[PDB]
Amino acid sequence: CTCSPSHPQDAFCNSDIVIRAKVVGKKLVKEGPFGTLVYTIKQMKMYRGFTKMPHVQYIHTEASESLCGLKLEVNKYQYLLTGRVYDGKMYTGLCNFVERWDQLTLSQRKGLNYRYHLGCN
Amino acid sequence: DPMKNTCKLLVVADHRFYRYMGRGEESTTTNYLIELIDRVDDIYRNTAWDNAGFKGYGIQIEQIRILKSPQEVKPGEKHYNMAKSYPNEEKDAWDVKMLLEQFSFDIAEEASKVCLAHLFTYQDFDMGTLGLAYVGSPRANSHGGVCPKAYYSPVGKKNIYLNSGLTSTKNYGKTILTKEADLVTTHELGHNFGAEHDPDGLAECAPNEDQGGKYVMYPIAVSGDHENNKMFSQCSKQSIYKTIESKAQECFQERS
Ligand code: NA
Ligand SMILES: [Zn+2]
Repeated sequence: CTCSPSHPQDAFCNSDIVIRAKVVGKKLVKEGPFGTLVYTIKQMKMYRGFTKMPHVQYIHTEASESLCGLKLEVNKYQYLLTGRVYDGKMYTGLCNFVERWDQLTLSQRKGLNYRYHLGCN
Repeated sequence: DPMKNTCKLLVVADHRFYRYMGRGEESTTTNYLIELIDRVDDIYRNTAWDNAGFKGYGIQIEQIRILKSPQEVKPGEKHYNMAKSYPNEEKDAWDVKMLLEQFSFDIAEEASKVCLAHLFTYQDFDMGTLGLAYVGSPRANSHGGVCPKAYYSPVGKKNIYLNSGLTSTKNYGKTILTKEADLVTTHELGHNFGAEHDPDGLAECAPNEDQGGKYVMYPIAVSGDHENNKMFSQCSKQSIYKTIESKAQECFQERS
C-alpha cells in the first residue's frame, strides 16, 4: 500500500468521521483471503460526522497492511482518527489521516480547532 | 539456480490508463509501461538480497494487455475495466481494495499462467492511495504474491489467483511524475516479492532525510529524490530473500 500525504484541512473535510476516540477496548480479527480487522473504541469528542454516523463504536480496517490495513494499539494512548462511512460502518486505512493525540503538536491541534470554520460546507 | 531469476509479469492497462495517460494512443501507453517496468527491473536486478552475490533477480514483461475501451457489462454485473466506478459511481475511482479483487477475479485465467499480474489504471483513489498489492511469502502454501497458487473464491465459485497488484498514476486530480510512478510499482511488486512495510521506531530501515530518506517499502510514497528511495531496506531484503529462495524454483524463468 502506498499513500501520498497531503493537506489535513483537506483530509478533514474529505472524511466522513473525525474523532479523538481511544482504543481502550481491543482488536478482533476475521476470516477471508487475508482477513479483516475490527477495533472497538470508546469515542470522545467528535469533530465531524455528527450527521452521517452520530457516535461511532466500531472501526473497521483491512488486516493486511499491504492492502492498506490500519495498525493501532490496545488499551493505549489516544488517537486522532478519520475514516469513512459505508453500509452503516466506519472504515479507516493506512492512507487516512491518523495520529497519536500525544504526537499532535500544539500547532496542529490549533489548526484542528480551526474546525470552527467547518470549511467543508 | 541463477537460471530461473526472472518473474515474468502480465501487465494490464485499463481503458482509463489508455485514454488519460496514453492519451488514447497505443504506442504512448505501451512505451510508458515498458520504460516504467525497465526502471523497476533495474532496481530489482541490482539488489543483492544477501548483501553479497545473490542478485540478478528481476522482473520482465511477458505480455502487455491494453484495454482500449471500457468493458461492456449487462446491468447488475461488474468488471474491473467497466466505464463506471464501484461501489460508488459518482466518484472518479473504485474502492481501491475492491478494484484489486475484481481485477484478480476477471484476470484469473491469465494470471494463472504468470508469476505476477499488475493492473495500471488512472483514477483518483481516496485519501491519496496510489496502489496496493497482496503480500508474497516463502510458505509453501502461500496464496498471495509471486507464483500463482489457486485460491477458491466462495462467492466467485472459481479459482482466482492473488499474484496481483495495481498502480494508479492519478492523484488529487493530477498526474504523478514518472519518478513517483516507478516507485509506486516497485513498492507494490515489493509486497508481491514478500516484503512488508519498512517499520519506524526501529528506523534502521526508515532513515530520516539527513540519512538518505526512506527505502522503497516505506508506506508514504513522498518524493523520490533522496538516495534510499530507489533501494530496499535491510528489512525488505531479509523478507524478500526468503521468498525468492523458496519460490524462484517454482515459477521464475530465464532472463530476457
Ligand atoms: Na488520489
Ligand atoms: Zn505498501
